[PDB]
Amino acid sequence: PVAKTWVCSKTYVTPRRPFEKSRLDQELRLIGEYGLRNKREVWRVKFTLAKIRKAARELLTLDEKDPKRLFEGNALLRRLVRIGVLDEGKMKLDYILGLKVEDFLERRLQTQVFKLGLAKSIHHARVLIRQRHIRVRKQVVNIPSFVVRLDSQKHIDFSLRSPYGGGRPGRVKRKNAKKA
Amino acid sequence: GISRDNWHKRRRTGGKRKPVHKKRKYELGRPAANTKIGPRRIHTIRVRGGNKKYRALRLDVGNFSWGSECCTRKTRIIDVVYNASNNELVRTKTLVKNCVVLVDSTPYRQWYESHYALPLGRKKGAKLTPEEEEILNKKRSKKVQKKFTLRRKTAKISPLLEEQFLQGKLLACISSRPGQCGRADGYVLEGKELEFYLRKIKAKKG
Amino acid sequence: ARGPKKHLKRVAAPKHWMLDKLTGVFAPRPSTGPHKLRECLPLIIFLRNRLKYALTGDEVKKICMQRFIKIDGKVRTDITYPTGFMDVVSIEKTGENFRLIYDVKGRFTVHRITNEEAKYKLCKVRKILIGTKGIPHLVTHDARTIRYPDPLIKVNDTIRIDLDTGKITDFIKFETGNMCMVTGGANLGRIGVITNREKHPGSFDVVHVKDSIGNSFATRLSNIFVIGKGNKPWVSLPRGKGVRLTIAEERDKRLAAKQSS
RNA sequence: UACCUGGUUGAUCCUGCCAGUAAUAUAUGCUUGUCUCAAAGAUUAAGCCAUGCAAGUCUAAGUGCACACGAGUGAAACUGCGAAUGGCUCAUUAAAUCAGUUAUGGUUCCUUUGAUCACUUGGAUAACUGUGGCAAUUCCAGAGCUAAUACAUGCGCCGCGUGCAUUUAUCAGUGGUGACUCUAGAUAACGCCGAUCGCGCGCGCGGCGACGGUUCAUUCGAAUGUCUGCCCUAUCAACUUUCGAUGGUAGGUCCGUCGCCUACCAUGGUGACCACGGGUGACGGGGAAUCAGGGUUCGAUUCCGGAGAGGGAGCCUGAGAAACGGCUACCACAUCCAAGGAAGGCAGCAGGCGCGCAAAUUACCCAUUUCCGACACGGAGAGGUAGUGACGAAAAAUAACAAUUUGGAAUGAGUGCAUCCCAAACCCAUGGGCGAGGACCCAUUGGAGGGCAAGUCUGGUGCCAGCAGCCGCGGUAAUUCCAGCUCCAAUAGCGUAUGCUAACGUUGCUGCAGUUAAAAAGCUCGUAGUU
RNA sequence: UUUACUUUGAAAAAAUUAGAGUGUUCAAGGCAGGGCCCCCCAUUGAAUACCCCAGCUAGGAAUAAUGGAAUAGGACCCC
RNA sequence: CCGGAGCGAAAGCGUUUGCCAAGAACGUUUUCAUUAAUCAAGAACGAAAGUCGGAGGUUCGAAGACGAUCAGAUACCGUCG
RNA sequence: UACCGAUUGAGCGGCUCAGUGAGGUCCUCGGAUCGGCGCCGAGAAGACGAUCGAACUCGGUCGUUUAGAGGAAGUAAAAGUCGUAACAAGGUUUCCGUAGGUGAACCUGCGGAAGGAUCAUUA
RNA sequence: GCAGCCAGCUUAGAACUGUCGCGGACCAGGGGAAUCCGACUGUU
RNA sequence: CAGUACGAGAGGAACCGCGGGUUCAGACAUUUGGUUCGUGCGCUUGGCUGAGGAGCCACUGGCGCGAAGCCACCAUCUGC
Ligand SMILES: [Mg+2]
Ligand SMILES: [Mg+2]
Ligand SMILES: [Mg+2]
Ligand SMILES: [Mg+2]
Ligand SMILES: [Mg+2]
Ligand SMILES: [Mg+2]
Ligand SMILES: [Mg+2]
Ligand SMILES: [Mg+2]
Ligand SMILES: [Mg+2]
Ligand SMILES: [Mg+2]
Repeated sequence: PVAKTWVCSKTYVTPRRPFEKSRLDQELRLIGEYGLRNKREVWRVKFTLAKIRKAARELLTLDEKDPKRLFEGNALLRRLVRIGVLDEGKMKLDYILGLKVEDFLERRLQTQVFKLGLAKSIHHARVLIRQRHIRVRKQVVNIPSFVVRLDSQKHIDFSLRSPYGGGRPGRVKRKNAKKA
Repeated sequence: GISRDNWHKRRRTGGKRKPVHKKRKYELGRPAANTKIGPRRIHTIRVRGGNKKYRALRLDVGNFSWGSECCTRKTRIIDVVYNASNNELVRTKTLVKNCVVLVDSTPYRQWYESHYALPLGRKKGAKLTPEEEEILNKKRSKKVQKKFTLRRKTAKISPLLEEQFLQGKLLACISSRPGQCGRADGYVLEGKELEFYLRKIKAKKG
Repeated sequence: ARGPKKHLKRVAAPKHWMLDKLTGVFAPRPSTGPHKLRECLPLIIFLRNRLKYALTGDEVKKICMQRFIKIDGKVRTDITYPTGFMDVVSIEKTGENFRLIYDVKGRFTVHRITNEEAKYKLCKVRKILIGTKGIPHLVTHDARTIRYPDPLIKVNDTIRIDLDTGKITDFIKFETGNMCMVTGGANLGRIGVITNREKHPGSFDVVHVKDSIGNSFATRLSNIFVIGKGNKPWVSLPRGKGVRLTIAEERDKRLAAKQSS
């Protein structure tokens, strides 16, 4: 009898074929295109998409006049259009099945800061967040795997304490200054 | 100790069942009554819930009632004559429920003469010698003699019942549970129930 | 299994308390009292979680040890009092008069001052037991014993009794058309009007309750808690009597109000 | 993602299994810089245990002359209550536990809530003072005082009355029930009615509380039954009773029903729709893993219920225990003796031995969570926290921006102070400060013939040593082995062993097969079953 | 004549799972919080589904059984 | 004659005549009126060899003897049984 | 690697027949004793009987685990000896059932089967 | 449909009872596991 | 004696003294045990005297206990 949780779920799924020549390049292409650490992150976003596809799939099997499909279906749609992976015009569960892995990779924080020009390259965009620079509505984020929403997309900027923003410089800037 | 549980018996199919747990206290049992005939020996038993239970080991008096009439007088239990369960409850003189006994008839006649004013258990030929019995055959007031007339018209008891009044031993039956209640209450046989046990006593004593 | 149990795990507690699973292992086991353990709310929760006036379990003790709370006007000291249904919790030190009443769902709400109504309550009679020499008895809701009942009251009606004298003032007969607040799960807090009563010899009887917007359903006879004669209640109701806004309807109100604030 | 690939042959199409593949969970191998969570002596041994702890408890309110401190908190002490919960483990248990269902009209209760309900007489006694026994224990003995909330004390019948609890018998019909032999009424009869306490006024009084009893309540709950549902086994087919097996009568017994038991009678009850018997690496369930669907497997394991405390058995006390952190024996085991005796149960929390492939600290504290008692105060190894921890899970370094190698620029990990945090400490997290260019502050683990992504590379080892899950590689130019470089799914994880799931339509209900690849009884009759 | 079958509701522990709601910096999770100097998710939450089988509750009468009259102790009304 | 013809549940069944009681198919405006199909448990039958008890033992012929062949035949071949 | 195996097996373990039976409860009694004060009261040790029943000494039965001289197989090795049984007409067509016999595969009889080397052989 | 009468001798069950003793004398198989030989009964 | 002499150790004596025992010898019956036809007492089977009572019979009816005697390293005493 301990006051704990013991509730934890996995975020990735290892593929069936370990050395599928066609699959190895399709995941490696997503590595450099979005600047990912290893294949685990590819399988992670692939697993989140697989859950959303299966969640939308079981709803499409029910009748349209079912209140469970109407409520649970709209709630899934509102969350997809909230984060920006799906557009408000294509707000239907049929468009969920057409979502690809790159649709959720674009909503990644390290990619949004690259589309906004705050970073030089996609790999530097990871280090830009890894060094505690990017903030979202005065809330600084350190991990690059953050997902922004549409009501928070136009608030991605530098922190009030980062050298790239407005504040004190880094420790290397102050080190070379005192020695010169 | 003694237990009345069911997990020690065989199933309805005949297969032996293994005990799920050891003997529990809430299913305990205690020895049988075996209430003999003796003066005022009763033990108290603490039971489930802190209550009290009265264990009657030997009792000599019994609060029996009369069936035909409305009379409940405590009388001295003499002996047991027959028991439908087994003849062992009468060879050992054990007072239990639904056993026919031969109880005294002095309290029954004492109230019958004071209410009906009619000799019933008197010997055929002998008269009332003591003066206390002549007061039941005197002349009373107008408001007192009028009520005894309407009571004398309905007094012809069955001939099979008036015979026991001659010997002073009425065939009664313990209608209570002595070991549990602590009191050997009951009633007196009459009608068809009196003829049934008399036939069993006649066969057993024949 | 050797006798009575004196502990209550937090995950084993009734869901109507909404306790934090990451703070402790045990739930506040409500002290023995007038109400069932499954249909009550420990006095600590109502003072620490609902009202938030207590921060820990020792500070709520200081509430009862200073004689400020008083259920039905009688100051209690057990921080785990049942405080079941219709139990008026008046606070004369703070002027607040709470009644633990259910919401559209099954939960204990913070229903505030009802001074002119809090002086009494409603009680569901259970049985009509005959005492000595022909004196009937009535067992009320919160274990309050009332004697000398009217010969017209049955085992299903409701009565109102003042907190001081504890005498039956008025009663509401049970028939098709009386306002009711269904209790017993999946309808706890749904306020409606009784419409039908099915009879089952040897088992439970079925009754049908129709809410304000026509949300008619069915339930057992032992689930009726009459609260008003006809369609008018006696005591103040919380925000939403028995409307029971659906998941889609509750969704509409939350988005339309947050955008304005 | 509703997936397959190698291997029988000179070659081919098949049957078919082996092997390959991916999760899962135990162990183990090598490796391991950060953070947040988190399993953790279940598996073989419910084997055995050194030491310590885990239930005691005092308010203004049952009893208050330790002068230790000075009326009053007082330590001891007697009375009341708890210790029957929690925790631990899964040995036992196969209609049993358990789950749904529900019956008690077939049953009782501590605490709580609400009811209701003979001017205080009696004598000891503890602590203590004092005298002692035994080697020794939570051993006690003798005497002398001193307390109880311990213990004891408006009618029937016929002159003239007036509370009851229970047990039988009889009569009549207030509130009920689907249905009372119900609750009520009446007749004849047969241990409950307060000898108690606190902070506190007026002038024979009242208004505020506690404790406690009596039958009815309520509630926390227990206990016993109805209906339905358990894996494997027919090399278990009949089974149950000269000691109840099935039913009948009466009684005993228990809170109560009952073959629960006794006695008289009947020859019954169950069974191929699988009883009975046996096995289980069987506690049941909620659930877990894997799954297109259908399923397969797992559930000792924090919740619920049950079971047990070395094996049994039998009890005390209490409302509730057949209690073992309570007793009485026997059995097994074992400790101190002065050898007369005495005292033992860690499948409680740490720890030790043993067992093993297999599993942490004799750590800190009642603050949270709550629970127990005389209770705001006191107690809790229940619990909380920390250490150990690559069970497992979520985040996430080993560069980046530049140059054609050098410039700064950005940041912790680490390393040192405050604050926050915490019951205190601790991991963080934060504020500045101290902090990387072979940014040496450096990543390994299986591999590189095919299956199956990656070298006829380099050298020697020459059917030897070895490699290889399978097919297969070595008999002096080995793409396999013995090494480098390089390369590859990788990745702070990665191999290995075993269980199990998918693969497997190779258990086929969905959904397989039986002419020749494993296979329709030689043939027909025939009940149950199935249709 | 009554069953099997389908649909509805209460019941069919919590946790877990599915799953609405909430930017624990994200996530695993948790059941808790963005903003205006004592109001403001209209006295800030808040839901639901599933819970097989059996029993229970309210319809339908297809399928498959069963069954009411043949020595008519036949169904109805009489009288 | 005797056949890729019949019959029987199969194993199996062919000289004449006689006896005995069955059977499919067909015929039918007969009759009975769902009395069915398949079938764990159970049973009839079941070539041949073999086994026990009698008769008869022609031929064949396990075994066995012997004759031939072969490096060797404990066999095929031959006589006999 | 299992099986058979005298041993009149056996370390090993469960329900039970019949004995014996601690301990407790209960009952029938007993009356050491101290409170009255020479009778009513309380009352321990202890005992008869009943009942529950651990455990022990012998047996029956079931489950389960193991020793065994010796005997007889299977499989994996090297395929060493012998012969050629089978695969082409395998040189006697193969094979089934059954029986007997034989160093060995095998031979033979009887009845089969084609999985035969014949789907066929003439009025 | 039985009432009356007559007639024995066994069997079962129960209480009580004595020193747990009772087929009280008498009468009246020790048993089990194996080997050898002869089958057995019979005969010498 | 003595853990001593002796021995590097490991080991390890002897005389006097004390207390017992083996075998044997000679006794003996207080005790324990055996025997009992003192046929002593009790009980008891079958039978017999009509029964009770009291007895007898069954080559000592049987059983329990058993005196006196005799007797046992199976009890005890003594042995220079
Ligand atoms: Mg021999
Ligand atoms: Mg002979
Ligand atoms: Mg012979
Ligand atoms: Mg002979
Ligand atoms: Mg002698
Ligand atoms: Mg005689
Ligand atoms: Mg005589
Ligand atoms: Mg003679
Ligand atoms: Mg003789
Ligand atoms: Mg003798």
